[PDB]
Parts: sequence; structure tokens; C-alpha cells
Amino acid sequence: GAESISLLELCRNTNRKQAAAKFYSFLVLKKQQAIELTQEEPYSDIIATPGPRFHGSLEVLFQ
Amino acid sequence: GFLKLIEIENFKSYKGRQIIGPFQRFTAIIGPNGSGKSNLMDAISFVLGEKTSNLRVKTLRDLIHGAPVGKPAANRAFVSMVYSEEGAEDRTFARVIVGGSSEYKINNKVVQLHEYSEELEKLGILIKARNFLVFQGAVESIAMKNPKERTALFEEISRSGELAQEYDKRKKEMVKAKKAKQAFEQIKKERFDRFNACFESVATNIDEIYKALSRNSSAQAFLGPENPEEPYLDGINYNCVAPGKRFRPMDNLSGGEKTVAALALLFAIHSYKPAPFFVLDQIDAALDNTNIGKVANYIKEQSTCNFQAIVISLKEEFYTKAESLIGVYPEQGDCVISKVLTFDLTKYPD
Repeated sequence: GAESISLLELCRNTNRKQAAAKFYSFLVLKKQQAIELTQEEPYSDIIATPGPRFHGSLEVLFQ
Repeated sequence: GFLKLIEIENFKSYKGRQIIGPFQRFTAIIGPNGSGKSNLMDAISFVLGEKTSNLRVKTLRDLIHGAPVGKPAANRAFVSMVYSEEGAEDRTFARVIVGGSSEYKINNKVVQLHEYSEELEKLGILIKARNFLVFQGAVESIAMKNPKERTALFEEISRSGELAQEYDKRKKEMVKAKKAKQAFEQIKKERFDRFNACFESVATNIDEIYKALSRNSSAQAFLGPENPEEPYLDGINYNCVAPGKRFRPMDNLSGGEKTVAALALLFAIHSYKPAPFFVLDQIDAALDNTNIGKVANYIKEQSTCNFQAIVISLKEEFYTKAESLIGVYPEQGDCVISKVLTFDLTKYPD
């Protein structure tokens, strides 16, 4: 399928502030339609996939 | 006493059936500018029995998703709350919009509003007093109140202010059979006692609250009536010993210390008839880097023992102290659509 980024993987070795900032960036980037979001169950992993207002590398986007 | 989980279907921007939470002892609702966060607060007011006229809509059906623009998603919508109490099984309180009427349910048993609110009141949830809710601007509002404005606030919350009519009416009969005096002292004692039943509890608690908010034993805070014999007739004095400062009134406190003292008063007043959970809508708006972390850690400390904290916050220095984040984001659609993500902050150091 399409490229997909795991928020929980992105947050390895982060502190609370950095982890919260990555979680918030998913909300902002979803609002900007740069990504699409999927979460299966409460507190499961959150997966970002491409949205129609960003066509670059998601891996680079979240570096 | 714990709001465990909220379930929503087609309520304002929360289109479709959504699970909100589970909530932890300290949960922060966050997200970029949009309608969704404030719609979630209205969902909580709604499921706890709030009147339509207090939800800034003209009709009950206007709460159904899309009904504002003449395209309601369904003829029904609902909010439900799973409430947990130590030693008891979970109970689900649900309010369903069915056409133009509400339908109230406790564990899928249909009840009238009177019984619904009676059961919530037995839990400490008071929809008339909104004890479970701190609105936007409540800190800034309480910081601006003068001694006499605090007294009227205490007259309201204590239901002594509803004795104000019979009070001076029996005084009228007494100014003019030296027995209307005892009828006046009778109603005087009742107004005094209702006043002090509430006020003495608030005054007792405020010092420890101010201490914990300041994170300093050196701080202290004093509430007392200008008129000890008839407190309701005059103002309520509020004096603090701010950390490293002189004993000063509140209305003379430094801009940042002042908000901390207003916060202590706000919390002390809610300590009178506390709810088991506290929805704080941007209670950190009036904070700055002087006091943001102190207040956040106070909420954090309080959340373990005294009340479940559900905060709506725009400031990371505040909400990164929560155990959980409920992130609200928008979907593109005909109308504003809100959806949520849940994030467990306890997995990360700091």
C-alpha cells in the first residue's frame, strides 16, 4: 500500500514534551490535509498515511 | 468516582458513532483551532442533563450533527457516560435525542429527567450548580470580584440569598408585641447558618489549596467576613501571604500572584460542593510561565486523590502533565466534523 508512519515508533526515546508535540503535529497535519490518520482502538498506535495536500516523503516530513 | 468513557453519535460536530476516551485521572483535550473541543464540553453538559437553552441552540434537534444547516444526519443522536464508583459496577448514563424530545437512560432503563438528575446528584454531580465545570474566563472573573461581590457569590452558592426577601421583610415587621423580633432573629439565624455552612468550609480549605498551588509552605490565604455577626450584609475580605511578599489584600497582588490567588479562591469555592470530576475549560489561559507548571502540577497532584481532572488546554506546558491526551482534529465535509485520537503520555520520561 501507501507509505505509512507509526506515531508510537516516531516517539521512541522522546520525553513527554517531544512526544506530545509529535502527537499534536498529527492533529495539525491532518487539519492541513497533509496526512490521513487511523487509530484502531483507544491508545493503540496512530498511523499516518498521505493526504492530498502533501506529496513528499512522510518519513522526511516527520524527521 | 470516575468518568470512564464518553460515547457519542451524531452530536454537534461529532458525526457518526465515536468513543471518547477512556479517560484517566488526568486527561487533557487538545487540538488545533476548531469547533470540536468546545463541542465535547457541551456533550458533557448535555449528558449530565443541561437544558437546551444553556447549550446555545434554540431547539434540542439543533444538537444533531448537521441540523444547523438543515441536513440532520439522523432523527436520533446521543451522548452517554460510563461512570465508575469504587465498590460498584459501572453505570451508563445516556441522553438520546429522539425527534424533539430527550430520552434519559441509566443502564438502558428509561427514566424521567427528575430521576436521572437525582441519581447524578447522589454522585455529587450537580447540573444546577455546574459544580463539575469551570468555564472559560472563570479565573479572570473571580480575580476581578470585590469584597461585596464575593459575598453575593457566597449568598448564591449557599442558598442563603434566597432568604434575603424574608430577611428584611421580617425586619420591616420588627422595626414597628415584642415578638416579631424573635421572628426576625429566627430568619436571621437561618440566613447566617446557611451562609456559614458553606463559607466556613470554603474559608477552611483555601489555605491548603493556596499552599499547594504556590508549592510553598510560606504561602497562606485568609477568608473572613467584614461583618462577622451578619456576613451576608457586607463584604468578604481575601488576604494572602504570597511567597516572599508581605501580608496584602488580593486586589493589591502582583499580576501573576493575583491569578494564583484567584485560582485558590476558585478551587476553594468548588471544594464546597465538589464533583468527582472537574472539566476545566482553558483554566490555564490566564496563566503565564511564572505559574503554569505550578498549577499544572497542582492539578496533577489533585488528580490522584481528590478529583478526576479533564482539562481543555491550548498550552503545552499545562497539558503535557496529563496522563492522557485526547486529540481533536477536523475532517473535511459538508459541515464541521470532529474526530479524536488518544495518546498515552505516561510512556515517556519527564
